[PDB]
Amino acid sequence: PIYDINAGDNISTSIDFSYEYISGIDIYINKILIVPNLYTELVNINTDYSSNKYFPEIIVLNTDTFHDKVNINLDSSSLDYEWAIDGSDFILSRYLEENNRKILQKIRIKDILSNTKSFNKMMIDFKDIKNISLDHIMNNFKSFNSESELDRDHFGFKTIDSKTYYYNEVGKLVKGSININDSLFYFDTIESNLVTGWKTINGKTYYFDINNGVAYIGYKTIDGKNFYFDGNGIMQIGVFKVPDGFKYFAPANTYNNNEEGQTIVYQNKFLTINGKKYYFDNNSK
Amino acid sequence: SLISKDELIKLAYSIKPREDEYKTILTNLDEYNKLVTINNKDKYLQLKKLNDSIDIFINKYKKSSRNRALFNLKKDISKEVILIKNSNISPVEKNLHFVWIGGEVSDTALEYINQWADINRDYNIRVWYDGEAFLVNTLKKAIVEHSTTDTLQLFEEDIKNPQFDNMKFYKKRMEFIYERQNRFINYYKSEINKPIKPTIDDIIKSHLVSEYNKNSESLELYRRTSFEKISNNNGVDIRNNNLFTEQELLNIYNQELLDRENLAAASDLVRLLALKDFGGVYLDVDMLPGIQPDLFKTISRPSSIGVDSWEMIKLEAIMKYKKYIKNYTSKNFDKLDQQLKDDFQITLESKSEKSEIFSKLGNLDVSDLEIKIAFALGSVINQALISKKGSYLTNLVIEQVKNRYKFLNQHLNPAIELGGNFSDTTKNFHDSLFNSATSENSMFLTKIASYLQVGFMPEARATISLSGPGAYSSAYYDFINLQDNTIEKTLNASDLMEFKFPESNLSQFTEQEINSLWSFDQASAKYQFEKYVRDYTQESLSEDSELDFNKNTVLDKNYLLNNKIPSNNVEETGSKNYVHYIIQLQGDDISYESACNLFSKNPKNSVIIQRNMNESAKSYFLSDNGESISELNKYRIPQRLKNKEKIKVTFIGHGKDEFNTSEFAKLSVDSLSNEISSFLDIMKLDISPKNVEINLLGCNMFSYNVNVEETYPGKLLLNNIDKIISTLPNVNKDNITIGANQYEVRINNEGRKELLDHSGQWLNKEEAIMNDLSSKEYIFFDSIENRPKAKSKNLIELASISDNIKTLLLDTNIDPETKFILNNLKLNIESSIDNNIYYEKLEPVKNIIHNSIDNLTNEFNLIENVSDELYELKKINNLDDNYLISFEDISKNDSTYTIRFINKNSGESVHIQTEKEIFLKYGEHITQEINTIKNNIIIDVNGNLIGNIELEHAPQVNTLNAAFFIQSLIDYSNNKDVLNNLRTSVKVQLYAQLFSTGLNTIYDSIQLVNLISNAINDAINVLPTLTEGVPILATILDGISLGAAIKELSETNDPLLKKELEAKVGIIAINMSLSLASMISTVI
Ligand SMILES: [Zn+2]
Repeated sequence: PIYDINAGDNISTSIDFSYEYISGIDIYINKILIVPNLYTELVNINTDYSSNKYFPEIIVLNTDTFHDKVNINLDSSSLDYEWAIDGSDFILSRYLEENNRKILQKIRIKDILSNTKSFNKMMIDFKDIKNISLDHIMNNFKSFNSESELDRDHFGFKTIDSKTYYYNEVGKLVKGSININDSLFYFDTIESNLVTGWKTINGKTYYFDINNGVAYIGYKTIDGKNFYFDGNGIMQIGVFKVPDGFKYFAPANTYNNNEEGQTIVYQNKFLTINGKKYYFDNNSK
Repeated sequence: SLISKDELIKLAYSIKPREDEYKTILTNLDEYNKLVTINNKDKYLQLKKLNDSIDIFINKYKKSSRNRALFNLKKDISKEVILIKNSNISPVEKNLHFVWIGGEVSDTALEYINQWADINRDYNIRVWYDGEAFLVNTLKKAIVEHSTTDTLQLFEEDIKNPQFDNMKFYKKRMEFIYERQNRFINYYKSEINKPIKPTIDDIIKSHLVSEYNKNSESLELYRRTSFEKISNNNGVDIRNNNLFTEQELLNIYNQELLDRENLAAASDLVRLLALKDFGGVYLDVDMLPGIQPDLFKTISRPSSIGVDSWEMIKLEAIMKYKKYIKNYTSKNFDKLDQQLKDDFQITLESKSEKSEIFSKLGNLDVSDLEIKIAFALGSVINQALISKKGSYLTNLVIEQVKNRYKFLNQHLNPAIELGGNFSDTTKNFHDSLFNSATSENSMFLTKIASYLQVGFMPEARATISLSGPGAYSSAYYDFINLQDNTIEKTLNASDLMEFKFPESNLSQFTEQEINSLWSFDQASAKYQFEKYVRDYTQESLSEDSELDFNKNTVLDKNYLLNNKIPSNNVEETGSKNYVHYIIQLQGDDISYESACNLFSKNPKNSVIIQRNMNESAKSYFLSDNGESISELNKYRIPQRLKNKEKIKVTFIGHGKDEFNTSEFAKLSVDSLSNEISSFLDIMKLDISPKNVEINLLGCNMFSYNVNVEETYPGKLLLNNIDKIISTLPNVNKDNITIGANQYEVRINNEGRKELLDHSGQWLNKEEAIMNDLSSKEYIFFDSIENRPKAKSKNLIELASISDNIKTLLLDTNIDPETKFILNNLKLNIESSIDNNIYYEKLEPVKNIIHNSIDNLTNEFNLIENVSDELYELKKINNLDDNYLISFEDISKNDSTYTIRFINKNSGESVHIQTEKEIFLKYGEHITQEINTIKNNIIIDVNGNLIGNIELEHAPQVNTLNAAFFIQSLIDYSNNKDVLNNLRTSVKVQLYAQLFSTGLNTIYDSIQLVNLISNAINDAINVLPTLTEGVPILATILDGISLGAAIKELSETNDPLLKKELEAKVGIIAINMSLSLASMISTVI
């Protein structure tokens, strides 16, 4: 909350957060850390999802204040929520399915179970029900289990049972292509598991090695077809130099239904590529 | 003391005029600040009045700007109370109280009492007794005996069925007891109302001889001998000494003594009133004086014995070698090694005087506001109490007792008045009770619901909340937080540590005390009912009287694979990161079936070992394709499980039928420890886990949560922790847990739970399943306090059990007896949840974000500590608010520290000496922080910093912590920051070390004044950004930021600034100006 020390009888008792002001940069954020002060009486959390694409876990910290009850005001339906405990923290989780997108949002109230005062002080307001205590939630809502190896703290590659994950120096999974040890890996954008094979990103094609997960660069052989990938691993089309001469890496279906970017047999014909001419002898060099 | 009036006037500033309540607060604060009296009660009442006024104002103007200051004032008032308490301490009166009501005092109690009398001869011993109630306990025993016999007779056909749920027995017995209690109450009401009043003993004697066929002459003889005994042993009569001056307390005492025969609650009231009227020290009849601190200082405690057993052993050795007390056992002492025994005897026999072994009390200093109470398991207990005559806290405790008893009676009496039987009274009481539940007394109401059953049915615990430690904790909260009549609020342990009875004077771990400590749980209930039935039919019964412990049925792989695995409906949720050994120990049919089912619950991670076939034991596990049962050598596992992080091992057997069983599968503790060692030395070849969780499964294996070190799992953990940690290097002591279960539970195809019973077939006993599930405890070794502790319960499982119970109560096919049983079980589970939250048993998560936030709070503690100390120091040496403390100039002289204060007006420096080390410890700390901000700064130019940029996560985190810590100090606006100034001392030190060579080398007062003015007027920013303040543009050359300097140089029109930037940095602009072009053209 914004603290204007001598503002007069207008000190704000509210913290208003929205999942829509971090749109765009929500892939660069670890966790959202709400910190009330003495005056905070209401915590407005506008849920939503038509704007964002990944929603970070919210943590609501418990401070001393002279208010008897602190409201957490959620604007969503109470029908989708489940609760769990972890040590002294109380976890609420919301799950929805819209447009083949799974929406999973987590709110952790920190150390609310430490004693009777903290336990009784927090109240929750859903859209169709108001003033729901934590004890009432424990008694009337469904419950889930909050523990998994993907929630631990690591700092390098992890191999959880079929699939590899990578954790930053702060212990968060990595999503999207990124460079580690001078190599371009690509971790899937939802499951965060290491991706292998052919990958077309925004109309440019890459190949990620099945052995290590590193993207190929240079002149490579794939299942008896020879491809060429530039300095960044983007597959190239054109006339390029390889250890055996100059060869044609041709567009789709130029000769005998050749795939896009494979070498082809080009005998005794001129070639024109965006204004440059070449000529290929009998041996397609 | 508190801050004075005008400093508050400055702190609590707001634009609006002073409201009336703010005037009242100022008036009360000034009135307090001048109150010169030695009677602490008046100081305390003035604090109370001030606090009430502050609360009124804060509640009326929740949005005001002054509340910040006022709120801190409240905080300070709380601390102030302690300062009042810890002054004017004086020795307690020379009195020693004990209490024994309702029967003849036993000889063992008298020996424990004489031990106190002999070494403390300057203290007046008093044994309080009730001269008109010597036959009450006999009445209670007669009621219980007759009701027990009637109930055993009524169930005589069923009681030989091993399927008997003894809760039916107990409910029937309680109905009979309630009938008889109402009978006696009506008789007493008719008798006492006569013109001539007979005493209680005469009425009890008449009723006993009339109804239960007692011999009147025997009762008279018993009364006479009891009276003469207690009279010859310092007896003091309650009724002769005029204790109950209020009618309400006398009504409570009568309700507890006569209507319920609850001698414990009567003793609670009497102990409080005796302390209130006479003052002194109250002690239980089984507390012994503290042993001298240095007597056994030379003998080292073995690693295999916990601390409590060590104290018990010391007392046993003393009482064996000196023989002060008759029949003091030596059971624990004899198991020691011979060397320790000889050291004990040597150290003892040199000591002649009893005063060389036990410590005198002497003069105990306590204030006239405080009462001190003993501590056990980290929580208060009323075993031993210290109080002056007429203490304040004693009257607080008595008001708490009276309030809780009034809320109970208000609901109980109308329910009794209808004259119904036990069940109808129960139902009406419960409804009238739970109709009034709010957010403040939910836990209290849940706890006192079982008031009618205290002492007759298992797990009734209203006494703890009515007059037990609940009243004391509530009184302490009301005291420190200056309120009245709080229910179920608590102080933090740091504040409870203030009121601790001095431990050096009390030896709580006596032998009578451990026997008093065992509770009327489910274990004792089962094993006492068995005793009743054996003694009523003169028979022999055993659950597994006729089972074969030799059948040795070999594992049928197809029975496991085609029947057990596919029929299982119980999938465990959570982390699958463990490997589960199943070690079957005994060869009967039930052990085999339980092992097979337990394997079927998780076939992929479990291995079976049939140990009973000693030499031929092999490890059977599901093959990697999931279609076949492969086998390996004993205790060996396939490769696919060697990467797991945690081990879970389950021993299966039958436990010997005795309370606190000592043999499991016919193996004592040491035999099973050898078994564990043999298992470990082979197992360590394949896996190095981080956790070990051992189970003991079988009949008669219970989980006790009191007297842990006395039970089988406690001994097992203490004996095997060293082996387990020595063999597996990665395992911490806090990662080894031991549990015990009784029943094996499965889920059928219908969705209901069934348990494999000792007769070979699975019945569906829902009450027993729920109870055994909810009662399980995991024991681990607390390394901080160095003793076994029960781990906090799983709240999710308890909530699931409660939900299942509610659904069962909706099903109307359940008969009313089971409805009553299920309702009691629901109440007990809710009480267990509330106990897990109320006693603060839930342990924090401990990961990175939680470490960060906790370090932030730990830093915020130090600042307030230092602020209070600075207020004190500056106030004593009469240094005003114009002096800034320099944390660089603290010098140590062998007991003291000299600190240099700087005047912000003249620059003159003063030197003050103090004894507090804190000022040094903190002073260097900040000194290091400004030594990291200054370690990534590169030479400044135009009175402005041009810093360095680092993009590694090793040095970026420390710099961010240093900047957050110093920024918090420079923006900290505490109360008590006006007589001292910490926002300015730190700011001036920062400015001096950033733009100069530091305050420590600057002594010229003119330089000091100019630098102080510069620092105070200039605002500095330290937390990492790229363009200090606003957004402009980032041009980071090799590890150097140059956005601000570049934007300054492209508009400066100042030759001095251009020269500085060229000389110290190297920047060179082009100067594309038309005027200069023209000038040079004319020059050429
Ligand atoms: Zn058995």
